[PDB]
This record gives sequence, C-alpha cells and structure tokens, in this order.
Amino acid sequence: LIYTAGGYFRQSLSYLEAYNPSDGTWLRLADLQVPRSGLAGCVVGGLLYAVGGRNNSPDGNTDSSALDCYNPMTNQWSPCAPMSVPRNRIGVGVIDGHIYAVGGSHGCIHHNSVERYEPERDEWHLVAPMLTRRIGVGVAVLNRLLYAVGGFDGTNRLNSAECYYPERNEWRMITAMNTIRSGAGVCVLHNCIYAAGGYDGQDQLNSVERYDVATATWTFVAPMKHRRSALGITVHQGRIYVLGGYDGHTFLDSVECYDPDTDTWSEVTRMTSGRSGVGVAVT
Amino acid sequence: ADEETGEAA
Repeated sequence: LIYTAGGYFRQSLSYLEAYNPSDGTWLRLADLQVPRSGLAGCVVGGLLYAVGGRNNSPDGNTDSSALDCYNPMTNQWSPCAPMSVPRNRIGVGVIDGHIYAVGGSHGCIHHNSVERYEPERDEWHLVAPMLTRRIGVGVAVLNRLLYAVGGFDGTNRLNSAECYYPERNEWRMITAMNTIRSGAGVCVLHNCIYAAGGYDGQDQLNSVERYDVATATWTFVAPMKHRRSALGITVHQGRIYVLGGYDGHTFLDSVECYDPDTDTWSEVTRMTSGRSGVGVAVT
Repeated sequence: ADEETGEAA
C-alpha cells in the first residue's frame, strides 16, 4: 500500500498512514520515534526506510542525520546507522538495495554531498558530490542510474538535473527541465522521470513534465488541479499519487491521481489532515 | 512561514 511517514502541520509529525485506493480509505500505524518533516521515504526488501528531515517543534528545530526502518509485519521502527551529516529536505533513490541520500540542508549549509547505505554492513560512505548544492531535490532512478532533479542551492531555485554514474562515481549534467522546481514531487512512471509541482521562488506550481531518456527531452504533461510544493509522491501499480504539500497558504490534505493513458489528474481522496514535507513509499 | 514548505522559522 501507499505509506506516508512524517510531515508538518504546525510542528513536525510522527504520523504513519498507509492508504490503498483499492481499499478506499486509510489506516493508522506505528508512530515514528522522532517527529520528522522534510524527509524521504523508500522501501528496500519490503523494509520501509525513513531518511533525514528535521524535528521542527515548539522547543527546537533539529536537522536529522537519522535513518529508521519500519517492518510492516512487526509494526515496529528500528534505528539504523546515521548519515555523515543531517539532511533536511533530502532526496533519496533506491539503487540495487543500497540507499542513496542526496543533498539536503544542515542549518545554513546546502549539501552537494551524497552518501549511500545498504542493509548489510549498515555503513555510510561518501561518494562524489553533485555538481550543484541541492535541497528540496527530487530523486529518481532509471536504468540503474541516479537522477537528482531541481531543488535549491541557497540562492537559486533550479531547473537543472544531473545524473550519477555509479560505475564511474561522477555526476553529469543533463538537459534542464522546462520549469524551475524546488520541493517538487519526482518519480519514475513508465520509463519517464516525472516532476510535479514545486516552487519556483514566486509561486507554487501545478504543472507537471516528464523526461524521456532516449530523446533527452522534457515533455510537458497534464497539470494537477492544485498547486503544491513539499508534496509526497509515489507510483502505485502504474499510476501517480501526490499527497499533501503547501500552496503558499494552506497545508493540503488533497491527494490527486494522474492517469497516464488519459493524461488526466483526478483527486482520488484526501489525507486525514493537511501536511507538507512527508516521506512516501510503497510496500 | 517558509514560502516553500510552510514550516515555521
């Protein structure tokens, strides 16, 4: 099902709320040990991981270097080794088991650093950093390659995207998106990299566009109904779900669904409560 | 509130 961990509405949240569009409604599960927003969700071996973020509370604002797994049979969280640095507004992209932690911020410092960690040695090792410092970065994996998409460098919000070549441990700039997007929702559907919504420094976005690898072009697809940045995103059996986010005024509970074969974005259902900055994955 | 995430400073 579609799980969402963390988020923010007045303070960082511990929530965990699996959803099933074939079930129709939601389900509440084990709370995160430490509240988190600006985190990323990913599944490795059915094991739902929660990476980086921060706890923005009435008594603090602690950037999280933590990594935490939730076995969905046992319903219990478990602390795994911590990253080299805290990463608020992180991106992550699963790659043959090993988890990739991308960019993010710690205080004033916008990372270009990247580090990996797999469920075996439970260690973090720094790899080549990105060409760009990126927080609010969207991350995707296509043909066993890692794409970092959009984000914010401290001063400029980005339309650029860059690709990590593991066998060479270097980053290469690719064709930029048509739109500057920080805090967008980025995922692979079919074999295109999708990039939905985000913020360009003036306005939240409802536009969506997708990247075709063979032609290296970013085609503009159907836009969503409600502009949103800091949204969750995931693909559930060949369709796209965006959950929550911020539109400059409101913390959204709206969940829209994109149907590719018709190119239409419909609002299937909403969340139990509006929130931004969640981690989303599927297992 | 953060223009992008809405979170407080």
